Amino acid sequence: SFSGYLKLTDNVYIKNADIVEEAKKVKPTVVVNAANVYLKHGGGVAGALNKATNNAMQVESDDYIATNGPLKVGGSCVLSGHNLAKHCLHVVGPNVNKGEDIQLLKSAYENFNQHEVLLAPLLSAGIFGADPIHSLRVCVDTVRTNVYLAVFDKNLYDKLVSSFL
Ligand SMILES: Cc1c(NS(C)(=O)=O)c(=O)n(-c2ccccc2)n1C
Repeated sequence: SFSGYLKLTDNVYIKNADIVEEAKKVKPTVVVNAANVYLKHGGGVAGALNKATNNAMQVESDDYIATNGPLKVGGSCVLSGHNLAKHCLHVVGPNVNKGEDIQLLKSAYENFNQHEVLLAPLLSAGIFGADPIHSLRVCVDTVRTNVYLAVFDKNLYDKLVSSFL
């Protein structure tokens, strides 16, 4: 199972870890991807998860978009986890660098409540431009299921833990 996580609340845990390396090690039922509406996994967590699947995640995602059209900002879809997890929950948090409504971050985290346990990144953090401290706050106040957060940056991990209310 998950190891080396710091407990933040009854259901939220956090670790300074590369989510691809965590997924390969644990092979969770659900790994969350920090997706965009087009499921174009170019950079950040999405690019790293896709590269770990040898681009199979992108091929599957392009078929999904060809059939269904784009996701909504705040929305999600369940696809295969390939070699990383049983499933990948592609969740679209607002990209504040694209002027998307940060209030949609709570809607994005609500998708996690449809799964008993997830390995996840902080939504809208990193290249999505939101304040990661705010993202962790929204996570703990929204998600009721068991979420294991993998925060790649050590310095951000320390700041998140030391400032956690
Ligand atoms: C690598 C990285 C982030 N991704 S993460 C959540 O995997 O550590 C993240 O959110 N960043 C950041 C740090 C300070 C303030 C705002 C954002 N950094 C630099």
